[PDB]
Amino acid sequence: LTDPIADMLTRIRNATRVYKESTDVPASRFKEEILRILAREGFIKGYERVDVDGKPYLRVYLKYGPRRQGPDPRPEQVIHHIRRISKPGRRVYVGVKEIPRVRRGLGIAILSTSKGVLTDREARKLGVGGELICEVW
Amino acid sequence: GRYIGPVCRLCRREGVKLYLKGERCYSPKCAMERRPYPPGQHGQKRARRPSDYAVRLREKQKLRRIYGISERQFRNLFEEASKKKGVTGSVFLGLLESRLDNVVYRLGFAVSRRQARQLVRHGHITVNGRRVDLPSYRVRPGDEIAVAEKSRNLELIRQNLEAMKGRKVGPWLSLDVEGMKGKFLRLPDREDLALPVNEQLVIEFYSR
Amino acid sequence: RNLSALKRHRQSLKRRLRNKAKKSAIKTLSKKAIQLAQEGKAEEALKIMRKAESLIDKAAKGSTLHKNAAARRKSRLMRKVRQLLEAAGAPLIGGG
Amino acid sequence: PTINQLVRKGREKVRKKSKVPALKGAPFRRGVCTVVRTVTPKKPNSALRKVAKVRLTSGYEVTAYIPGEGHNLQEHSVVLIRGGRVKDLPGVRYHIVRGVYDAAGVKDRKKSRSKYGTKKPK
Amino acid sequence: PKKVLTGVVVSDKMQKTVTVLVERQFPHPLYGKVIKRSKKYLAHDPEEKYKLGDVVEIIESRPISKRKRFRVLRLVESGRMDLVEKYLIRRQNYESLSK
Amino acid sequence: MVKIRLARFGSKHNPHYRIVVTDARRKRDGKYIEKIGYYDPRKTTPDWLKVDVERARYWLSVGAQPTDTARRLLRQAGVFRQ
RNA sequence: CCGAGGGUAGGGCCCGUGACUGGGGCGAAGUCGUAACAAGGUAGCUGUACCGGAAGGUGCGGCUGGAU
RNA sequence: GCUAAUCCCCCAUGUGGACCCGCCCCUUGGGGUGUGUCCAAAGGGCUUUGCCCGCUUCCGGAUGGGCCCGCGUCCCAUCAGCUAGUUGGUGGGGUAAUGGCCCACCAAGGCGACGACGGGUAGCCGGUCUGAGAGGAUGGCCGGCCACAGGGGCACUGAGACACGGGCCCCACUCCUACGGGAGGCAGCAGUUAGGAAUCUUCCGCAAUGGGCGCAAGCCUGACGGAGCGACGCCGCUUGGAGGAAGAAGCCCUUCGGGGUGUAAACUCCUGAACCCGGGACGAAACCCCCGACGAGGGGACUGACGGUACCGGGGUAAUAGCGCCGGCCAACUCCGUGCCAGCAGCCGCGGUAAUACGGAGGGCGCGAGCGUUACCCGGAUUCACUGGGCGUAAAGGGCGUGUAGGCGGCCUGGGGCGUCCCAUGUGAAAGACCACGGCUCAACCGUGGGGGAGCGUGGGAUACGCUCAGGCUAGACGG
Ligand code: SF4
Ligand SMILES: [Mg+2]
Ligand SMILES: [Mg+2]
Ligand SMILES: [Mg+2]
Ligand SMILES: [Mg+2]
Ligand SMILES: [Mg+2]
Ligand SMILES: [Mg+2]
Ligand SMILES: [Mg+2]
Ligand SMILES: [Mg+2]
Ligand SMILES: [Mg+2]
Ligand SMILES: [Mg+2]
Ligand SMILES: [Mg+2]
Ligand SMILES: [Mg+2]
Ligand SMILES: [Mg+2]
Ligand SMILES: [Mg+2]
Ligand SMILES: [Mg+2]
Ligand SMILES: [Mg+2]
Ligand SMILES: [Mg+2]
Ligand SMILES: [Mg+2]
Ligand SMILES: [Mg+2]
Ligand SMILES: [Mg+2]
Ligand SMILES: [Mg+2]
Ligand SMILES: [Mg+2]
Ligand SMILES: [Mg+2]
Ligand SMILES: [Mg+2]
Ligand SMILES: [Mg+2]
Ligand SMILES: [Mg+2]
Ligand SMILES: [Mg+2]
Ligand SMILES: [Mg+2]
Ligand SMILES: [Mg+2]
Ligand SMILES: [Mg+2]
Ligand SMILES: [Mg+2]
Ligand SMILES: [Mg+2]
Ligand SMILES: [Mg+2]
Ligand SMILES: [Mg+2]
Ligand SMILES: [Mg+2]
Ligand SMILES: [Mg+2]
Ligand SMILES: [Mg+2]
Ligand SMILES: [Mg+2]
Ligand SMILES: [Mg+2]
Ligand SMILES: [Mg+2]
Ligand SMILES: [Mg+2]
Ligand SMILES: [Mg+2]
Ligand SMILES: [Mg+2]
Ligand SMILES: [Mg+2]
Ligand SMILES: [Mg+2]
Ligand SMILES: [Mg+2]
Ligand SMILES: [Mg+2]
Ligand SMILES: [Mg+2]
Ligand SMILES: [Mg+2]
Ligand SMILES: [Mg+2]
Ligand SMILES: [Mg+2]
Ligand SMILES: [Mg+2]
Ligand SMILES: [Mg+2]
Ligand SMILES: [Mg+2]
Ligand SMILES: [Mg+2]
Ligand SMILES: [Mg+2]
Ligand SMILES: [Mg+2]
Ligand SMILES: [Mg+2]
Ligand SMILES: [Mg+2]
Ligand SMILES: [Mg+2]
Ligand SMILES: [Mg+2]
Ligand SMILES: [Mg+2]
Ligand SMILES: [Mg+2]
Ligand SMILES: [Mg+2]
Ligand SMILES: [Mg+2]
Ligand SMILES: [Mg+2]
Ligand SMILES: [Mg+2]
Ligand SMILES: [Mg+2]
Ligand SMILES: [Mg+2]
Ligand SMILES: [Mg+2]
Ligand SMILES: [Mg+2]
Ligand SMILES: [Mg+2]
Ligand SMILES: [Mg+2]
Ligand SMILES: [Mg+2]
Ligand SMILES: [Mg+2]
Ligand SMILES: [Mg+2]
Ligand SMILES: [Mg+2]
Ligand SMILES: [Mg+2]
Ligand SMILES: [Mg+2]
Ligand SMILES: [Mg+2]
Ligand SMILES: [Mg+2]
Ligand SMILES: [Mg+2]
Ligand SMILES: [Mg+2]
Ligand SMILES: [Mg+2]
Ligand SMILES: [Mg+2]
Ligand SMILES: [Mg+2]
Ligand SMILES: [Mg+2]
Ligand SMILES: [Mg+2]
Ligand SMILES: [Mg+2]
Ligand SMILES: [Mg+2]
Ligand SMILES: [Mg+2]
Ligand SMILES: [Mg+2]
Ligand SMILES: [Mg+2]
Ligand SMILES: [Mg+2]
Ligand SMILES: [Mg+2]
Ligand SMILES: [Mg+2]
Ligand SMILES: [Mg+2]
Ligand SMILES: [Mg+2]
Ligand SMILES: [Mg+2]
Ligand SMILES: [Mg+2]
Ligand SMILES: [Mg+2]
Ligand SMILES: [Mg+2]
Ligand SMILES: [Mg+2]
Ligand SMILES: [Mg+2]
Ligand SMILES: [Mg+2]
Ligand SMILES: [Mg+2]
Ligand SMILES: [Mg+2]
Ligand SMILES: [Mg+2]
Ligand SMILES: [Mg+2]
Ligand SMILES: [Mg+2]
Ligand SMILES: [Mg+2]
Ligand SMILES: [Mg+2]
Repeated sequence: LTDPIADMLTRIRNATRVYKESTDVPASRFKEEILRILAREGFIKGYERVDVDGKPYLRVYLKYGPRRQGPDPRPEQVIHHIRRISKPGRRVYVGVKEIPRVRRGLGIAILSTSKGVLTDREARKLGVGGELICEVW
Repeated sequence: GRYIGPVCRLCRREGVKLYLKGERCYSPKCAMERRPYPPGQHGQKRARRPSDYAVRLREKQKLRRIYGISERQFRNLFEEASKKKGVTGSVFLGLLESRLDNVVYRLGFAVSRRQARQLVRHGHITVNGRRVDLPSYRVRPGDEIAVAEKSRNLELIRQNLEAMKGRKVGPWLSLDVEGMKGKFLRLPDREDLALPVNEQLVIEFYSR
Repeated sequence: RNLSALKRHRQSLKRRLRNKAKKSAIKTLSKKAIQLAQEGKAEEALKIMRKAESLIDKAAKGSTLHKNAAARRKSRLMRKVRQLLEAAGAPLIGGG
Repeated sequence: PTINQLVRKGREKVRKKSKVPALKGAPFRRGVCTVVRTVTPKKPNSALRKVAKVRLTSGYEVTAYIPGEGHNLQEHSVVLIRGGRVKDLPGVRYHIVRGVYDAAGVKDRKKSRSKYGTKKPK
Repeated sequence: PKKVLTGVVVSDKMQKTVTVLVERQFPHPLYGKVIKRSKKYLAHDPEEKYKLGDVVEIIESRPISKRKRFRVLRLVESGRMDLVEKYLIRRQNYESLSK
Repeated sequence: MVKIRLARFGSKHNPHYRIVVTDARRKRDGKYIEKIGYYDPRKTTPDWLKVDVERARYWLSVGAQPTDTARRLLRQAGVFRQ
């Protein structure tokens, strides 16, 4: 594996398209900090440190919409969209003043900064920029 | 300069009465009140559905043909309104209104803007004292638009003031009759005039 | 078909003349001093070196040599002469 | 391509090719007619189009079209040209400007006279 | 201030002079990605104290010769032949890039 | 030498000078060192003159030379009042 | 001493042009056959080789983008 | 062959400065000091025991420059290897000064796929044009820098030049003569000519601003301030305005009943571009004179190319319209004529006897002293795709491995803090642009003010991620 972070976001995105109750990602002290923001901003029901075959994992409990009317009774997503911004191929750095407003306000840009993992809102609050991790809505 | 031609053919194309003459406009000898159909050999032929473009051409031509103004100056104002803060439609309409020849016609000094121009053009008008012969002058709030006294004692101004005793003039305008002098109070809200023009469509014309 | 620039040209020829005349004498003496300083003749070496040194700074007063050129020239004159005299010696005058 | 592939080779700025080489940068070029004749056009048309061979001041010699009904062009006639092909006449990439030099305007034009170099009648 | 760069000595075949290879990173103006670029400087070493593989600092200086505009500042590290290899192999590969 | 003089701006039959410190060898409307005031000979505005008298004295102190018709605009601006 | 340049000699790159010649494009109302599209009347296409007025044919191996 | 000086040289004095040797601080040749040595100078004018302008030597300031470094700056790899002053050293030469800039010698190096070398094109920037932005294109005018002065080389004088209207030499060209000999350098303002699609008056003025010289009066100023010309561009304005037939003639259409041009005209009143007369600038108050003290200050006067123009006041005539288009895109439709002809054409396509597509007419549309065309730039083009594209059959996976450089890389804990982010700070000239106000009667144009950013130098700060160093783990990988 070459991008641990992206893999997680992809594990989540894929798992939500079939409405899994939960899903497992290989653990990391940085993946957690991200997952923390993901839970507080209300994208996921939460997470917990599990083990798979003696190996550390993070189990993520997925959150969806209500049962729906019509031919497609599939509920809406809570995470409609999640994808890497910065990459190993190309590191994306933004100063505070150039931090983008995800979906006119309805979504967040998770960012890694020299003052912890913050959202776009929090970055302007704390007054710092950094590597743009991903955007989610 | 301006259009300077047969003016009733305009209204007949627009499908609306544009009150471009003054007196004759209200008479039943009006072009529209006799023939409400387009000028020329094919005016009575049953019209086919006007293209999306056609609709916006007309509305711009309408608003422009109202003011008897050249397309350049029309364009330039629109642009100035396109850069300037706020609802572009409002600022454009206001700027078109703030023209001296228009203010002169609005305060009732003349029967037609066409006539209102020559009054400005021939020095018969003044602002805050000084004489102005420029139909394009940008009227601001606080401008005292008066008739030059050397032009006060003239028939054509009298006849036209003799109609301005009790005619009410917009919420943005004041007037002192007899003394032949009025004032521009503020920029006309879109509410202040009910011109036969959906000005949103004018913006959309220029966005091509 | 003419100016006072022709006048300005004329002056240059005379100043060139006076310039070349001083600078040659310097080189002639400086080497003369250096000459003696090798086969010292320590007195005669220093004796000439003074006359060269003098002519250097006297040319420096005018448009001949710039201040730093005279200084540059002198620094090289003394250094060569003394070290020439460091073989055998010994400096019979000043100097120094 | 990968981002890396872009850093290495970059993108390729593709140039435009002039359609009027004989002009050599200019808006118009003066020439002299060598041959003045008629040429049959390609399908699906059929006619006798009026065409001139002109040798330019750019050193070039190109074939030029003669617009309008009738003309006063002949050998040695001095002529000015402008751009624009005549699709149906392969090898014709230029039009002769009427009303310039030895090229007179069209007799009896009333509509669109500027494009046919005809003075306004009284 | 007088510009100071850190680089590896890749040649000591000159007398009183060494070649100091300095590297640098920066985001590509259009493409964002962080890219590496390097440049060789000929540096003045009056005592010939520095060896092949020494990671050193150089300061910009008054002209010493042609092409020599830097003097060596200080020894930073000794014995990084692993870097000289990276440099040398690239040069060697050039004999396989010809025709 | 370094000087303080008027560099014409404005337009044709519409003079408008900027008082300024710049090299005598400069072209008049050329690059200057620092602007230290403005001036309108046509007097079309309430204050057709103004001068940073604080600054205009600094350069003067260090060897700047004013033009004659600038000395006027500097005296009137009270730089020469002792 | 170096030196603008001139001169002698031999190289390199480019441009223009040349009897004649190779194919290419368009023109089209000519000539010859009918190779391809249907199982196109010998399934086609293919690399290569040899052959023939011309499309093409055939050998060898390959593909199905082949009908039945 | 005579002669003066602020021309030139000699001695002196040495505040000081210059040099070698020594030494203290400093740290590249910075500052101080001691011995030795070396170095100055010019007088002129008025009101005359006093001023003014000068002159000499030295220190500092300010301003304008030289040189050096980091990063940034187009196309071709069908240019892949380049290099003997070449790379470095020692010692000199040279300069204001560093330097192979130059010489001698010694070493054998220097550069190159991060594109050397070679070829092609281009003066670079502030900015300009376009574009939602990113980006693309561009460098005319105005400002900054460079380079050049018929083609080349060289130095002289000088603070500064290797000097557009200074010098020498070679070349090409042209010219002049008395045929014996000599001269020139408009890429300065005008102007001529050739070239070309094409680009201006052999004008006026030093009154204004700036510049050179002088104590000053003042003199010079094709810089400049203006004028002339050209719709080349932008902007303002004009060819009128009100009234005026169920509607003249003319012409077009027609079902022959009528429909159109069209309130358009005619005609009525009203105004008054042009023009005629009168007055007539802002731009010009300095220098200078007077007193004061030649200063501070106060008081006096001279001068306007534009120009009797603008403009203000009086009189006063209804007074230029053109160009493109009307098949679809794309706004505007009918008749005649032609008959795959003549012709139109940006693309699709029109015309072979019923053409809104050709030519003419009427009518209509769009702009308007302009309208159209050609050429080029950007846009539409998300059609080189960073923003923001693709590769089973549409154009596109290399025939397959192995591997160099390069690119990218698992979990944990530390140190560094390079990337990265924050703050402070300097720079980011002016003009342009953006916002506000103001001056021309408006605008164009122009003045005053305001907001800034990138990017780099500097100091301080942070440590999540990328980096680096260090120590661990076993999920990847490999081995038994
Ligand atoms: S009369 Fe006035 S309103 Fe009636 S048509 Fe003629 S112009 Fe329009
Ligand atoms: Mg992105
Ligand atoms: Mg106009
Ligand atoms: Mg109305
Ligand atoms: Mg707006
Ligand atoms: Mg009302
Ligand atoms: Mg637009
Ligand atoms: Mg003289
Ligand atoms: Mg001699
Ligand atoms: Mg000299
Ligand atoms: Mg000197
Ligand atoms: Mg010719
Ligand atoms: Mg046809
Ligand atoms: Mg064309
Ligand atoms: Mg026409
Ligand atoms: Mg050296
Ligand atoms: Mg003066
Ligand atoms: Mg030679
Ligand atoms: Mg030679
Ligand atoms: Mg020769
Ligand atoms: Mg051939
Ligand atoms: Mg042939
Ligand atoms: Mg077959
Ligand atoms: Mg067959
Ligand atoms: Mg067959
Ligand atoms: Mg075969
Ligand atoms: Mg054969
Ligand atoms: Mg046969
Ligand atoms: Mg056979
Ligand atoms: Mg087979
Ligand atoms: Mg099949
Ligand atoms: Mg005497
Ligand atoms: Mg003496
Ligand atoms: Mg004097
Ligand atoms: Mg040396
Ligand atoms: Mg060299
Ligand atoms: Mg040598
Ligand atoms: Mg050797
Ligand atoms: Mg490099
Ligand atoms: Mg390349
Ligand atoms: Mg060339
Ligand atoms: Mg270029
Ligand atoms: Mg060039
Ligand atoms: Mg775009
Ligand atoms: Mg240009
Ligand atoms: Mg320029
Ligand atoms: Mg030259
Ligand atoms: Mg020359
Ligand atoms: Mg010459
Ligand atoms: Mg010339
Ligand atoms: Mg001098
Ligand atoms: Mg010099
Ligand atoms: Mg010369
Ligand atoms: Mg030069
Ligand atoms: Mg000249
Ligand atoms: Mg000169
Ligand atoms: Mg004779
Ligand atoms: Mg002679
Ligand atoms: Mg001459
Ligand atoms: Mg000229
Ligand atoms: Mg000329
Ligand atoms: Mg000519
Ligand atoms: Mg000619
Ligand atoms: Mg001019
Ligand atoms: Mg003057
Ligand atoms: Mg003076
Ligand atoms: Mg003169
Ligand atoms: Mg003159
Ligand atoms: Mg004009
Ligand atoms: Mg009727
Ligand atoms: Mg009628
Ligand atoms: Mg009629
Ligand atoms: Mg009729
Ligand atoms: Mg009328
Ligand atoms: Mg005045
Ligand atoms: Mg005077
Ligand atoms: Mg006074
Ligand atoms: Mg007059
Ligand atoms: Mg009058
Ligand atoms: Mg009258
Ligand atoms: Mg009339
Ligand atoms: Mg058009
Ligand atoms: Mg049709
Ligand atoms: Mg239509
Ligand atoms: Mg009929
Ligand atoms: Mg016919
Ligand atoms: Mg046509
Ligand atoms: Mg038919
Ligand atoms: Mg017909
Ligand atoms: Mg037609
Ligand atoms: Mg057409
Ligand atoms: Mg035009
Ligand atoms: Mg384009
Ligand atoms: Mg693009
Ligand atoms: Mg992309
Ligand atoms: Mg595509
Ligand atoms: Mg793929
Ligand atoms: Mg494959
Ligand atoms: Mg192969
Ligand atoms: Mg590797
Ligand atoms: Mg790495
Ligand atoms: Mg990592
Ligand atoms: Mg770490
Ligand atoms: Mg850091
Ligand atoms: Mg600025
Ligand atoms: Mg104003
Ligand atoms: Mg401003
Ligand atoms: Mg901005
Ligand atoms: Mg800043
Ligand atoms: Mg750390
Ligand atoms: Mg480790
Ligand atoms: Mg394993
Ligand atoms: Mg195993």
